[PDB]
Amino acid sequence: TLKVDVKTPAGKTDGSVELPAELFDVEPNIALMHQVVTAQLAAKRQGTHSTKTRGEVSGGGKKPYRQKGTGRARQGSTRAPQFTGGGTVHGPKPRDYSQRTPKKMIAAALRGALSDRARNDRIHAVTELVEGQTPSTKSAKTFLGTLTENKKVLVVIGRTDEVGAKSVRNLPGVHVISPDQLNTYDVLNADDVVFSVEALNAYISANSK
Amino acid sequence: MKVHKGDTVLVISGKDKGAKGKVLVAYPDRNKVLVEGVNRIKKHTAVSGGIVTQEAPIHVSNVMVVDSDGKPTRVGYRIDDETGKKVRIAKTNGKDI
RNA sequence: GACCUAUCUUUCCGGCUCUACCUGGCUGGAGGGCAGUGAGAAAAUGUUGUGGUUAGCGGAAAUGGCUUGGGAUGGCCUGCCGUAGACGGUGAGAGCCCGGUACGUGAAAACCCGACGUCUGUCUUGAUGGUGUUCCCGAGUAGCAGCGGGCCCGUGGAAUCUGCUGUGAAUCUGCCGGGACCACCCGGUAAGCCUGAAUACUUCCCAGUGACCGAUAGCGGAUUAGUACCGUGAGGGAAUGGUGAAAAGUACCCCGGGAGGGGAGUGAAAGAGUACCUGAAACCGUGCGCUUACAAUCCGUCAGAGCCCUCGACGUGUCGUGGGGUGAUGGCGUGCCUUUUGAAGAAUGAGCCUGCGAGUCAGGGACAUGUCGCGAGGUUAACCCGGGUGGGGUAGCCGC
RNA sequence: GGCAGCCAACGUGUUGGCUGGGUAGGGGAGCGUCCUGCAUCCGGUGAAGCCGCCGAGUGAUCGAGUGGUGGAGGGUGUGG
Ligand SMILES: [Mg+2]
Ligand SMILES: [Mg+2]
Ligand SMILES: [Mg+2]
Ligand SMILES: [Mg+2]
Ligand SMILES: [Mg+2]
Ligand SMILES: [Mg+2]
Ligand SMILES: [Mg+2]
Ligand SMILES: [Mg+2]
Ligand SMILES: [Mg+2]
Ligand SMILES: [Mg+2]
Ligand SMILES: [Mg+2]
Ligand SMILES: [Mg+2]
Ligand SMILES: [Mg+2]
Ligand SMILES: [Mg+2]
Ligand SMILES: [Mg+2]
Ligand SMILES: [Mg+2]
Ligand SMILES: [Mg+2]
Ligand SMILES: [Mg+2]
Ligand SMILES: [Mg+2]
Ligand SMILES: [Mg+2]
Ligand SMILES: [Mg+2]
Ligand SMILES: [Mg+2]
Ligand SMILES: [Mg+2]
Ligand SMILES: [Mg+2]
Ligand SMILES: [Mg+2]
Ligand SMILES: [Mg+2]
Ligand SMILES: [Mg+2]
Ligand SMILES: [Mg+2]
Ligand SMILES: [Mg+2]
Ligand SMILES: [Mg+2]
Ligand SMILES: [Mg+2]
Ligand SMILES: [Mg+2]
Ligand SMILES: [Mg+2]
Ligand SMILES: [Mg+2]
Ligand SMILES: [Mg+2]
Repeated sequence: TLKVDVKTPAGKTDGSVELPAELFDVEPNIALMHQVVTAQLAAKRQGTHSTKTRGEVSGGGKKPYRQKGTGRARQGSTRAPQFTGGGTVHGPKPRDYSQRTPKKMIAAALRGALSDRARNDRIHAVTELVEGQTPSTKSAKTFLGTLTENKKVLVVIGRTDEVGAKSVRNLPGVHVISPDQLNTYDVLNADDVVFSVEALNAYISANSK
Repeated sequence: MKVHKGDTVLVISGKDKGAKGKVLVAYPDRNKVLVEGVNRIKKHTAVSGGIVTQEAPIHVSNVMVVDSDGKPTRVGYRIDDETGKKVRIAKTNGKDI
């Protein structure tokens, strides 16, 4: 168990959250995380690359000239692969790259990534990114600057907190995610993870229950 | 375009940066203006011998409308509710131009 | 279910059914419900919805300093906006210069989706028993037979479904299915009809995306492209993108009939001149160095005289831990590939260069072998919910 | 005198013994090219490409070593 002290945008500490060992003390598994991350990038990849085979290229139905007597190499189609403008052999065709990674591997990879941040004290908890119901990037930038000076930050906010999300959205290195969408790639890409208290509790509850 | 024929503009980019001049003609289709005294070319008129100096068009994003206070200004718009008009305003002073 | 035949309950007003009286009907018009353009009947017609589509408009913040440069959007240093650091453009990497972006805002008209009315239908007596060798319950139909078709099922013991040709029933004790067939049970009620959603697709229109192509690629088609051109015809079917930031596209003079060039200009650059970015190779010239006309050469290799060039130390040239170019002369020496017992082979293929041209991809597929997770268990499929790559989903599957 | 494979002997990678012609073919380990996740660096004070020089590695090859040409992108590390 590691304790994260909840910071407020007014500069106060409101409370603590206790991190379960099961979720934030896991030993990092680099080979497992590598498989999970590459699988995620494979699923991102849209397979939309295509080429025409010798049957799909326009024309080419007729045998150009007689088999024998011309003194030229025999040819069956003007669209054979050796021809300029002919069909492509073993060229790209559209394909799905997604992988069916087991659930337990995906979950363990996320726990490993979050544990690595927790051990290095890179996990922060906050009541709100901004006070009130008016988005302000200036407030959020100042407050995040007090929390972390690193460039890339993963901000985990509940669905409802539109004003917090909008307030941080435009900052260059900041990435915003909901706690139910938390994933290894975005955690390992971030220098620091900043949780809304509601989002951190929601994540702990859905897992440790 | 937000710059019009007859406006006075300050050049903000190019060799003639800082030159004031008057918009002699506007080319909206290609976002260029011809400005008096700026971007002059040494053309070879061929007919009578001809080696004249003439203005060449400059990209409109290289000029800024000069406000009544002498200051180059981004232009925005107010609505005049009486006529439904849409009037150019200088974003520095809020005055019409 | 019809037909009978008890019982208990029920809006109002008619009108009719030869005459009253009971009593059945049938049919109007008032109260009241209950539906509606849909499968369940049809065609209309108002009002209304910051509901939608077909044009748009607004929209924060640097003329900031110094330096480089033709140009700053580069470097260095300050500040500002951000619900806007999407993507473009602008004289070179721009959130703050421009089109925009976030976010807001807007429709006279037409069209589309509603809601609400009119308007149109429809209903208004229902519950409750008994009773019976009574009537009805989709006929050229079912069934059956011959020859076929199709079903996991290729005629098979061949059911079920179905075409053509014959033959041809029962109305509930009926009839048809439960893989020949029979019996018994079970299921169902053929030979009338209609029916939304879950599913398939994209000529065309709108908004986007890419570990897709980038001019022999990508569509055949970035260039008048289904054009030129070929064919009587069906039909076949190409090739051709880049000046520069700006055309400022070279006034004028000189040689020449022009073409082309030389001065002079423009440009940061004409080592950018409409034959134009970069400008490889084959291939074709000019100049310089060495070499070669007594020689028999797979064209090179290892020794190597002489000459030319260059780098060191010394001195006038001469030597070195040298390095290059050429090379008299001596030794050695039978192309490459394919295919063959064996090819320099007088077997096959290649005139030359540049570019292109061949073990790829899909599937919880199969066997094996690495690696990672979990482990007597492992795992989900479809699908559901997330603008994602995440969460859920036990049907299955594989071990036991 | 240099390199390599197998094995031994010990050590926190060196020493020794043996071995290293090769077509079909099997196994192992690498070079160069492009597109990309992430991290870093160079570039109008001149990137790529191209032509050279001077050098480098056991090979594919290399040069964040340098001239010329050129005008806007490129390198490196670790993964896909
Ligand atoms: Mg076609
Ligand atoms: Mg064909
Ligand atoms: Mg054929
Ligand atoms: Mg092609
Ligand atoms: Mg899943
Ligand atoms: Mg700058
Ligand atoms: Mg941009
Ligand atoms: Mg019937
Ligand atoms: Mg059959
Ligand atoms: Mg039967
Ligand atoms: Mg039908
Ligand atoms: Mg090209
Ligand atoms: Mg083409
Ligand atoms: Mg013919
Ligand atoms: Mg013709
Ligand atoms: Mg140049
Ligand atoms: Mg040419
Ligand atoms: Mg050229
Ligand atoms: Mg001689
Ligand atoms: Mg001889
Ligand atoms: Mg001999
Ligand atoms: Mg033979
Ligand atoms: Mg052989
Ligand atoms: Mg031969
Ligand atoms: Mg021969
Ligand atoms: Mg032969
Ligand atoms: Mg030949
Ligand atoms: Mg050894
Ligand atoms: Mg060997
Ligand atoms: Mg040997
Ligand atoms: Mg072999
Ligand atoms: Mg390279
Ligand atoms: Mg320059
Ligand atoms: Mg490149
Ligand atoms: Mg690789």
